Amino acid sequence: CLATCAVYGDGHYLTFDGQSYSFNGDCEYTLVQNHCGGKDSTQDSFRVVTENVPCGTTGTTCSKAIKIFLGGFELKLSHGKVEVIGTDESQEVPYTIRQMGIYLVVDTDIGLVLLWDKKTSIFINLSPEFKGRVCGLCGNFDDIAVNDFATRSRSVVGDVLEFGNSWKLSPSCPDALAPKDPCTANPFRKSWAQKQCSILHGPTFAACHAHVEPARYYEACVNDACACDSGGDCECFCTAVAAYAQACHEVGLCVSWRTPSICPLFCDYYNPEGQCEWHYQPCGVPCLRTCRNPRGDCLRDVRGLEGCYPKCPPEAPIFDEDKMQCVATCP
Amino acid sequence: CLATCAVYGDGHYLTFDGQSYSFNGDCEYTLVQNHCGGKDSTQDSFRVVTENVPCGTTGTTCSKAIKIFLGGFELKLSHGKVEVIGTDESQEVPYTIRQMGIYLVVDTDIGLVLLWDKKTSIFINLSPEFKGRVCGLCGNFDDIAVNDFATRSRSVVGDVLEFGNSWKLSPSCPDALAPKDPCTANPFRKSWAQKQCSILHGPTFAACHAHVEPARYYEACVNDACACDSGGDCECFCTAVAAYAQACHEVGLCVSWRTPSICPLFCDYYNPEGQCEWHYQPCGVPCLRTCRNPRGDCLRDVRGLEGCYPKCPPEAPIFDEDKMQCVATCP
Ligand SMILES: [Ca+2]
Ligand SMILES: [Ca+2]
Repeated sequence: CLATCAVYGDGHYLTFDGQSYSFNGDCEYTLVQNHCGGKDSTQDSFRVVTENVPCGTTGTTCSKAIKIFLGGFELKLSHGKVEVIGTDESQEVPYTIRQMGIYLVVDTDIGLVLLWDKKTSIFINLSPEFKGRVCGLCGNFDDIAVNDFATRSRSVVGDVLEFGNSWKLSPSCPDALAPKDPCTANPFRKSWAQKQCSILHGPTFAACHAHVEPARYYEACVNDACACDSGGDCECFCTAVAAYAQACHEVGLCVSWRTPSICPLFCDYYNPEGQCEWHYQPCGVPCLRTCRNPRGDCLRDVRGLEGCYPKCPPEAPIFDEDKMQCVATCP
Repeated sequence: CLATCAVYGDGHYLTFDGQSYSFNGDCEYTLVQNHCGGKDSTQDSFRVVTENVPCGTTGTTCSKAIKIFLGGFELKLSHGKVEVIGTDESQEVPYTIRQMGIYLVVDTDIGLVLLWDKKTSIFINLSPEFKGRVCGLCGNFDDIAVNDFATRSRSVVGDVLEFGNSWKLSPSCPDALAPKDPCTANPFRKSWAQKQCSILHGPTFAACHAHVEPARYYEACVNDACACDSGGDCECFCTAVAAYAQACHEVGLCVSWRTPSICPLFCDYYNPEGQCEWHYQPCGVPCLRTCRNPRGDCLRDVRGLEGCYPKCPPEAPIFDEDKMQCVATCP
């Protein structure tokens, strides 16, 4: 149906065609770039880049800020907030900002959306119309998992490190090098890392085990827990688990894995005094009535979004959508 | 009114009279022991001991299990569960187990209670009738903060290390030594530790700043965050903050400090499908109606207990207290 490019953790990548690899660097890297070369096929050119900074002590790097360039508009996503810099006094704003669950969903009219958790990871969804016309770190959308190493010169190179380094934006950035083993570097956290990441092989994800192989995700969890030693390994572990959770949710079946002792969420914080409407939905609501989305309309386009969601009462069931409450009606 | 002996974090102690110090060891240590020596004043003798294990890599130790001895009854508190070993087929069971908020409150008829968070810390409350007749790691209850160093031989010694080592249970245990500086040992976590523990000096605890000095608690938070490097520093930071939170709550005023990004609780997990009764009370309910506590009775003896609490509807407002729901009536 729709392909997905997933970037999460400490340089873990997943191409549109299904190829997976690992690469770490400290520079600006372009994930998806439209209109490769000078060929402009009467379409707008969109460019998304990520900023990586060295997090930890072994040498691993994680994404910190994401910049979006399209139609002369520049958007910045840092510290969990959206800041617009590039402003054009013409045409029409093509991006819409939505807050569904724990993700920061943005939508564009061209057919490209983003799923940002505001911490480390980012999910990219592309329409099938852009097949065979997109190049970048996510690989060419050609449904072939063996030719996803175009090093910006239309030349497939098996060197993953060279392929990653060939996509650097600033020429002055230092060249990336091969990483070490975080578990070997810090052998006093291996037992804790294994005990925490053993939940992937537990009976909770029995349904996911029959569709998605968890070996790669388990190894990623172990590596992240061994490397996330700069303070806040709980967030790294939660993101590593949520990556596989969203991957399994994309298939179509949802599984509840959260636990008050394992990555908890405070859904009651948004509830006002004397009221209770917010609830936790592991599978995410299909469609809800908001100010911009009337009751008669229901856009079932995105699936697999977990987080706190409100349950408006029958009286005043329209979500006001700007100050987190349900209202009778809005203009 | 009532004195309190608090043990939390990595060997942080607070005597009944108000003296505070720090000591780390790896053995069984007696906190409060009744009837010091051979003097039996026609009262039952209670003895509470704690088990410390080396947690981390610098050399700090934290409590893991707590054993209670009274009336020939032995109780064990490990892995967040209560296990009874010492059983006597005579007299009557003098202990009651209650689950209020996040603490595991146990009550005894003699006048001694315990507040266990099931993770690291333990709070002891003693009746004023036991003044000047209790010796142990909590010091003699004599309202004097300068003679709280009785090293089991009725001799006050200024050496905190010697005073702590003189209370070891097993003679074969190794003698404790002076600890090092965790922040100096791991200088790559100082910035993160300071950024996390700066919440104590923020405007949230402005009311607490006028009653309890937060310098000692801030130093304890910094040291714990620098030392808790074995995996799970979030739990260590949460316990360090909750210690000062409970200390301020004991004064009489309550302040809400929890945040969905700072030590969250999943109060919605206990809510059944289609119902919403559980809520988070920073100050704790004064009294609630349960199966063993009718509506006409309200025991207002303990204050300062935060956590998830249920709000039963007017219909069937009696808490069933054994399977987490509200029922109309129970025998
Ligand atoms: Ca390809
Ligand atoms: Ca004393």
